[PDB]
Amino acid sequence: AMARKTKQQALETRQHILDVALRLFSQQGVSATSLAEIANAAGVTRGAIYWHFKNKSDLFSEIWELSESNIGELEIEYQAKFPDDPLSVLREILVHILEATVTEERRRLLMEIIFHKCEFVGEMVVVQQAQRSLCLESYDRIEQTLKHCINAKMLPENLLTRRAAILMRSFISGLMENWLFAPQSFDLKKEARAYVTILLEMYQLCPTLRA
Amino acid sequence: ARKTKQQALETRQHILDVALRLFSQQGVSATSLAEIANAAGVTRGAIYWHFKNKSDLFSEIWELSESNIGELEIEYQAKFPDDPLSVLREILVHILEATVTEERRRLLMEIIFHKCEFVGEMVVVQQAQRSLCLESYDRIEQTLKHCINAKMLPENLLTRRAAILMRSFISGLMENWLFAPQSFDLKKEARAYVTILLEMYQLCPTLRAS
Repeated sequence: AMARKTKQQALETRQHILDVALRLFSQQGVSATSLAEIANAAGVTRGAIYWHFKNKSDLFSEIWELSESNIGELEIEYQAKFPDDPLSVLREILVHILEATVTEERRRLLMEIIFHKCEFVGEMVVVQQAQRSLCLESYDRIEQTLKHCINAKMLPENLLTRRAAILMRSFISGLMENWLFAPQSFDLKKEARAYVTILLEMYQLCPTLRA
Repeated sequence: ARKTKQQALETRQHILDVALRLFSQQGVSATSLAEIANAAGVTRGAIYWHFKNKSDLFSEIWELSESNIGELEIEYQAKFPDDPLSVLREILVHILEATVTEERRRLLMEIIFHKCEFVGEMVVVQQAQRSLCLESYDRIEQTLKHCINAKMLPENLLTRRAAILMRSFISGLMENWLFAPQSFDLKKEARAYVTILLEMYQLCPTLRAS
C-alpha cells in the first residue's frame, strides 16, 4: 500500500508520465488524448495521474515551462563560458535551440505539439495566456542581450533593439515551425548554424535595423 | 427554390465565413458541421451537401486564400514589369499587412497556427499543403533568380537557402503576431520587416556562395 504509493508519487514516475504524454500528444493531438489514456500508456493508475496533475493543460504547461527553464540554465552556462563575447553566447544559444528541435526528443515533440498538435481553446486558453506573458518577457530579455552586445561594441550602437528582438523570435520560431511541418523539405540541423549567423549578420549590416 | 438557394455559391461562402469564425473561437476539433450549419442558418442537410467533412471545408478556404495571393502576384507583375524585386517586396508586405487587416486572412492564419490539430482527416490537408509548400519554394527560387538576372540581387545569392528563409521569416512574423497581437504592431512594421529581409539578401555574406 504505502510502498506502492511512494513509487506512484515519485519524480521518476512523474517524468515518465510527462514523456509518454508528449509522445501521445504528438501522435494523436491534445484534444483526443485523455489523462486516463496517458496513465494507461505510462503504466500507472488513473489515481496516480490525477494525483500528479489537475488536468492535461497543466500537464502540458509543465513540460513547456520545464523546457523554457532548461534554456535559461544553458544561457547561464554559456555566459560563464564566453564572458568576454556576448554575441557568441547569443549565437550558441540560438544554434542549440534550432539543432535541438531536430535532435532532442523532448524539444522536438514539445515544439511539434505547440505548433501542430494543440488547439489553444478550452483549458488550453490558460496555457496560451501564460505563454503570451512569457513571450513579452522573452522580448525584454532578448533586448537586454542585444544591449549587452552593443555595450561590448559588438553590434551597432544605433540598433533598433525591439525591432531586432521581434525579428529574433519570429526568425527562429518560423524555422522551427516550418521544419516540423515538413521535415524533409530542408535540413534544419545542418543549416542551423548558417541561419543563426545570417540573423546576426542582419543585425550588423541591414540599415533598416538602425535608427 | 429552397434547393437553389441551399446549393448557391453565396450560401457556400456564408458557410465558409461562418466556419472560419467558429473554428477561430472554438477550434476545429470541437466544431461540428452541424454547429456550422446552425450558425450559418442552413439545415444540416444543406451543409453536408456542400462539404463531407470539416477538413474538406477548411481545405477549401485555405486554398481560396492561396488563390487570392496568386492573383496579387499577377497584378503586381503587371504594375512592375521591369522590377521583380518590387513585385516581391509588395507581395510580402501585402501578406503581412493583410494578416492583421483582412478578416478572412487573419482568421485563416489564426486557425492554421493555433486552432487546428494536424491529425485524423487533417493529415490529408497537411499533405496537400506540404506539396504546395514545395512548389512555393521553387517559385520563390525562380523569383530570386529573376532578380539576380535583373542585377537586383547578388550574383552569388544562395537561392534555396534564401527561399527557406523567406517562408520562415514571413510565417514566423504572422504566427508570433497572431499568438500575441498586442506584443508588436505587425501592420505598421510590415514594410520595415520586408525591407530588412531584402537587405539581408543584398548584404549578408552567409547568404552567398563561397
